[PDB]
Amino acid sequence: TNARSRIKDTDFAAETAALSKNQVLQQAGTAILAQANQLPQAVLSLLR
Amino acid sequence: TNARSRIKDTDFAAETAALSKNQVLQQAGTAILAQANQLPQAVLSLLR
Repeated sequence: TNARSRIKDTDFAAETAALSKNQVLQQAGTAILAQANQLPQAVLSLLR
Repeated sequence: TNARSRIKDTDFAAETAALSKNQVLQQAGTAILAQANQLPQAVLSLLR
């Protein structure tokens, strides 16, 4: 049984950190996109 | 896709300048013509 856990039993005290990292990335790349999609808007609004 | 834009995606931030130049030429050569077509008028109005 102890083996069965060493196989399966996630050391989620580490995977929590991994988890935050993923949540974090979702957030960050999103905000980057909210910024990114403003670029072409500016380009044309000005050249016009 | 990025290639597809490097092929197609006009760097219209330059073509705007080209655009103005063309509009500009339309205007200028036109005014030149408004002047040019006054020449023969003057020629005869005076020699008569």
